[PDB]
Amino acid sequence: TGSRHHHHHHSRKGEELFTGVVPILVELDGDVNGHKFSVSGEGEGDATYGKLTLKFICTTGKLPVPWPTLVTTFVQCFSRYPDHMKRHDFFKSAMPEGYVQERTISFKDDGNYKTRAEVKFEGDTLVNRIELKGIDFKEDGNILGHKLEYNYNSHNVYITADKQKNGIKANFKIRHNIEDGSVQLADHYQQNTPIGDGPVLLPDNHYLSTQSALSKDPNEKRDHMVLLEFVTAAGLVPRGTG
Repeated sequence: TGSRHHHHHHSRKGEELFTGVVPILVELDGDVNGHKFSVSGEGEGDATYGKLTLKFICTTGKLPVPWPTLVTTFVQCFSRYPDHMKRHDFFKSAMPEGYVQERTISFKDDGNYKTRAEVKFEGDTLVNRIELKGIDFKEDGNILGHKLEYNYNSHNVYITADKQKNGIKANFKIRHNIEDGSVQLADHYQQNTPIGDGPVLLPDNHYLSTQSALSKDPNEKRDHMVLLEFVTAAGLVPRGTG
């Protein structure tokens, strides 16, 4: 462990839904400092390799916030869990019913995003639908000001069980590089709970190694973001807990 103890597992099946390439659909509805907007994203995910590719488009015009600050909001069920960690994959165990993912992302010396999302299967598509609300932002800050570089760093997201809610918790800091050479910080507080009633896997302490790369699509007139990612679970000693 390290911040939470696991309450045993005993519930596999959703696991089987991720053996092949699975189509992803992302839908976000947001309001930041009164600035309403919407975003749609589509792509593929292959948990077998912890790989996912997604393209996002702000369908309401110009994105009110920097594309990078929305990366974490825009499907950890696609992480690659090694064989010796299969009994610790909460995200896949909750499928197809899925799970609710809630976060509070606080930007140092600035506003904060508040997000609630439902990730589940609809047909053969893994869907992440989100409602985002941000407040107390500085209309001149780095967010509403678009002073962040169009890039992303690698991060480690630590996961701990939350037996009290039959789900998991996660806390981590995202480091966004500012054009001005500095770095904007974003504190993430995450909470995931299953949507269904079936049994789910509560994990022992471990983390997700996340690697991301952002790009643009020249043949795209709309404000967008192309995302490539590799996610693999780690930090767990074979045949054990903690």
